[PDB]
Amino acid sequence: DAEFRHDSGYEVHHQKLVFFAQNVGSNKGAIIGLMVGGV
Amino acid sequence: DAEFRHDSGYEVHHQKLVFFAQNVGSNKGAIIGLMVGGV
Amino acid sequence: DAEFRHDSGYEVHHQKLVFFAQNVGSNKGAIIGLMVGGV
Amino acid sequence: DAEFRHDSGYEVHHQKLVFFAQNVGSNKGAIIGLMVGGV
Amino acid sequence: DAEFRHDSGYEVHHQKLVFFAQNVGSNKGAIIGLMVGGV
Repeated sequence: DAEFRHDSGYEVHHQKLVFFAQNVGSNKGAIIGLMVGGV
Repeated sequence: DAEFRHDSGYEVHHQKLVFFAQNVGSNKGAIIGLMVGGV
Repeated sequence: DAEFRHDSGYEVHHQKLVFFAQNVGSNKGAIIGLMVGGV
Repeated sequence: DAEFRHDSGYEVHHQKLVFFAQNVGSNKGAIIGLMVGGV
Repeated sequence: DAEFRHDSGYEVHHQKLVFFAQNVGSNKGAIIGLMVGGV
């Protein structure tokens, strides 16, 4: 399996008035935001 | 399997007034936002 | 498996008025935001 | 498995008015933000 | 497994008005922010 074999693009411009934010370049796994119950 | 074998494009412009945000370039797995019940 | 075999791009521009933020380049695992219940 | 085999890019520009922030280059494991319940 | 085999990039520019911050280059393990309950 091959992915992004050459140049790519991604960006977010002029963000404001945020409460919860999560920025990740690469994530080889799991991402969790707001959790209440126990694991 | 081959994907994005050459140049690509992606972006978000002029974001404002957000509560919950999650930005990821590449995610080889799972993504979770708002969760209440336990895993 | 091969990924991002060449140049790439990612960025966030002009962020303001944030409460909770999490920025990661590479994450080979799990990411947690707001958690209340015990693990 | 091969990832980011060549140049890459990532950045955050002009951040202000933050309460909780977490910046990581590489994270081969887990990341926790706000936790209340015991582990 | 191979990652970041060549040049890379990451930075945060002009940060201000922060309460809790955590900056890490590489983290081969776990990261904790605000914790209340005992481990």
